[PDB]
Amino acid sequence: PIETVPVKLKPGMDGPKVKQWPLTEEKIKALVEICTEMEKEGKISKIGPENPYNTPVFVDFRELNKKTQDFWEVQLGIPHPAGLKKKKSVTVLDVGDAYFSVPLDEDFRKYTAFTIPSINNETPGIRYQYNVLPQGWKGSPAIFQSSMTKILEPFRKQNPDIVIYQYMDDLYVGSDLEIGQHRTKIEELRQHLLRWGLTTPDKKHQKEPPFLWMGYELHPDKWTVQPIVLPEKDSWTVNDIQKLVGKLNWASQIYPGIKVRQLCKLLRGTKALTEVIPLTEEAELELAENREILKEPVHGVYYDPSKDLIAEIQKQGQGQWTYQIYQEPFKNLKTGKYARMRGAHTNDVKQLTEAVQKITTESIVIWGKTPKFKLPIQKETWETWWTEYWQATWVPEWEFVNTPPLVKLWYQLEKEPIVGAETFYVDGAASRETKLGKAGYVTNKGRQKVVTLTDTTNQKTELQAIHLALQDSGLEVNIVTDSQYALGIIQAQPDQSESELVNQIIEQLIKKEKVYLAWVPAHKGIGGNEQVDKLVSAGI
Amino acid sequence: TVPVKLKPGMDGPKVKQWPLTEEKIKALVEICTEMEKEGKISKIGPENPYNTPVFAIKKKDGTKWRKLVDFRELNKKTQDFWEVQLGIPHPAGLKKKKSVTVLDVGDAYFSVPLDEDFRKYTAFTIPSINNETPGIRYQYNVLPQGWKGSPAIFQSSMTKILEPFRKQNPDIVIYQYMDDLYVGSDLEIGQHRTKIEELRQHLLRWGLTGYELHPDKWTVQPIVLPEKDSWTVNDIQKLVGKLNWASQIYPGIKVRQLCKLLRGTKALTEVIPLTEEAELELAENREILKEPVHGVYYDPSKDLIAEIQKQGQGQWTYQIYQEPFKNLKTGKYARMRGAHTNDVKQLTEAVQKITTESIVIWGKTPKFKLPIQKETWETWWTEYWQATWVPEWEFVNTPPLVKLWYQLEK
RNA sequence: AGGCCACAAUAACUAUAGGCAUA
DNA sequence: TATGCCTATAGTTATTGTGGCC
Ligand SMILES: O=C1Nc2ccc(Cl)cc2[C@@](C#CC2CC2)(C(F)(F)F)O1
Ligand SMILES: [Ca+2]
Ligand SMILES: [Ca+2]
Repeated sequence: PIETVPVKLKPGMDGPKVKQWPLTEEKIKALVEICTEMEKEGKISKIGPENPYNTPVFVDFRELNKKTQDFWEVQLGIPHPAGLKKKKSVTVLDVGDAYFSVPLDEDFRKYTAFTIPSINNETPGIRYQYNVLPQGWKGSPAIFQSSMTKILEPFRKQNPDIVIYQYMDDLYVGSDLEIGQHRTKIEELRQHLLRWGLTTPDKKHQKEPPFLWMGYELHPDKWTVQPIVLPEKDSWTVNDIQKLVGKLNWASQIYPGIKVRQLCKLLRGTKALTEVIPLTEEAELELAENREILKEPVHGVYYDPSKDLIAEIQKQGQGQWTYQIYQEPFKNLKTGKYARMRGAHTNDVKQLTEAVQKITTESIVIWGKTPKFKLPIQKETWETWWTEYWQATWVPEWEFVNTPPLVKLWYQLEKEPIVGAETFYVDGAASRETKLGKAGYVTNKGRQKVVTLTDTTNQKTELQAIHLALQDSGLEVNIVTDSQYALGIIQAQPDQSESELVNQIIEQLIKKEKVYLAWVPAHKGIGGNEQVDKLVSAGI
Repeated sequence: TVPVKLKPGMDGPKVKQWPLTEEKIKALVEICTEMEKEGKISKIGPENPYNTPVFAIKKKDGTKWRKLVDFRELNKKTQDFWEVQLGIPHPAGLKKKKSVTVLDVGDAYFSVPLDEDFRKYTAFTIPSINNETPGIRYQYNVLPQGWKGSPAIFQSSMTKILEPFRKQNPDIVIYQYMDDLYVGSDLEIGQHRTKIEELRQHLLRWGLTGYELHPDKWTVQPIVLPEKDSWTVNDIQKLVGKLNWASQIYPGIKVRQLCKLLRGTKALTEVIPLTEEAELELAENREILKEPVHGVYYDPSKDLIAEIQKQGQGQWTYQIYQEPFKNLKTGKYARMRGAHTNDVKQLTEAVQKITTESIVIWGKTPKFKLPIQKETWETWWTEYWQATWVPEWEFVNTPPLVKLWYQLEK
């Protein structure tokens, strides 16, 4: 009475009518012996010229799976060992007769038909069809889990003190009871599964507490990954770097200090499978220190619902952040490596907030509650940025912690114009033909300077003009520009390699005492702005 | 019972479930178990590929958790049923009233059975913490809250029960949208509360079960320009930049005489006296901002758009339009007074208030343009959300010029 | 006669909204 | 109206890799 699940096909196609491959005879003699045993057990049944559908046997259901209907996800996101609870005794159960115990929908059974190769030149042959769930089928793990969940329900209600997790065929059972009480309850679970015809290993055949699951070596009190050993010195190829990044990203969940950006910069190149990309001194520098991190063995800690979650942020470099989540000090649950400056530039404060937002969402999936943050930023700086910024955000609980690399807001522009300060009207113009541009400034005192540039755009020339306006000016400066682009960048705090010019302007503004910056509409006949525009667009 | 079919070509809703907190999931399990025993929803297997997002909200009167299902995706695929086949009529006299009271009648749809073949499209999944359990699956057996077809089917039974109320009060206007009921009246403060209860007591006859609006008080506040005694170059330059951008909204605005005040290079502090032409241009520009602009009309064939800007210090401004620079309704939602308010809460309170105003005047939910990140909004919006509707939103960038213009609005 | 799940990197298609420049 | 050059918001399909599985 294992309750069959009704399964249909996709709207506009019948089952696979694919023919068999040439006979071998070396494999046929073995296949008959296996199929007869499956027929005797009741897994498959004989059919004649009735069934038009056919499936090739190596059984490859590649054509049928495309024709079979879509099933809802079995398990999309995999459980993280940090989200699991600490248990006294743990037991795993490898289920035999998994897909064999659960029967298939009778009407669908005709689509799973397969024909055995002949003995001597296309002789009639023997035909079979699956009465139960077949291996390598789309709906096989979906129905099996759905059937298993209904079986475990009465046991879960009777035993809420114990925790049972189901994965594919294997079952993970854990409790806080003594080793004597725990061992007895597993046998009671086995007898319940044996009712439906599910074979499970006995006490002596059961695996010991070091479980290997999804690459993780699990323990009742702690968890660790399998030792990561990588090929070393000699000049490696392009995909060997991709294999190295894959191992470092895999280690980033437990090892806190991992830097992978320089290897990602080498993979920014395209094409050849054997390019043999050499290393830069800065690339091997972060690679050599990552070897030191992977030397000493580390372990993760399980989640406790009583204690609060605490996350800490550190700025390790240019567009790189590292976080470690812990309930107890020095006892880390999970680490990360967030460095997602998406090829852009951004800043320091917003980029930190983008880091916080990723962990907040991560904690909802894993633990189910929001963690308390300890950020390397003062409340004075946080309030100043988010009041002047257009984008809204909210971090409910966060505290201040002084770390060696503090997040620092460099400069702030004046809200009102400065008295006695020299006024600088500024403008830049360029043409995309030949790529020539001019940048200049005109003051109220009379002084002016115009320069010419090579390989430049309108965005670069306007940015060069303000650089000249800060180069020749005093301490208190009033700068007027007609660009929304040039105003928008300086009003933000670009903490990146936004190319040469931007880093020079930021460095200039730190040296100055007070700077006021204003915007005017272009080509409107405004005094000051009109005089500069005629000079920069003289030959353009 | 009534047969329901999808729009030809399109399949059912297949949307990913957004992760929920440990407290919210346990609250949803308690509600879903109650509804399963009542015969509202039933468990279904993995053979159903269709999915609908589910969120947990909180109420004020009930004080307990409420189940919210996001049918936004499915409603786009079943739009021919509740708009063309069974459309709800909308009057143009609801927007003019003294007092409007809103009531929730969402429990009324929990009795009328749903079509057998259409039951599979209302499937939703309850997520698990760290994916320990496979995830609990359910589908609606009756008319669900948040689905546009529910008021369309009940419409034939809704008009017959409101007939004794409509015949009693001919001058009083009533309108139904989704799970909320809108009643407008020109009666007094003490009269309004009693007449609503008369309809509320009538609901109990059929068996089913500080919030008061003033649509006449939604008068559009005009944009006022700074009244200054002495003008400087910097004061003109900020004004010209804002007015030149506003020329595409209000065509009557000109900056020609104000620009002639700036002759040659001048300091920002330099005091410029206003001439006969400059004063007369600025004064007429103030008159254009006070009087409503021509060429602004509602179009039923086009979708409505709503854009909100953050001004800071607990101030938010908004615009309702169908085409850019042509606003049908403007204003500013400052803050819900004092207590506990953040950037998300003030925005959440604004969106709900703008949506409610959109239903009274037009009867359609606008496309929301929000100055917030997608990941930030989708996590915290459920905390302060109360209404059953779900407006279609997008996340965009806020220009500096549009932010500085609408803060001059009174 | 490799596919599926999680994460990451590279590439490509970007789409929408606003803006500047030239035509 | 087109293309090149800027900002912001949001995605999609392919490859490769790491950890796993059928
Ligand atoms: O809540 C947890 N605690 C736990 C702790 C250690 C181990 Cl090794 C296993 C668990 C467990 C889980 C497991 C599935 C991930 C494999 C257990 F399956 F129930 F065992 O449940
Ligand atoms: Ca454009
Ligand atoms: Ca792969």
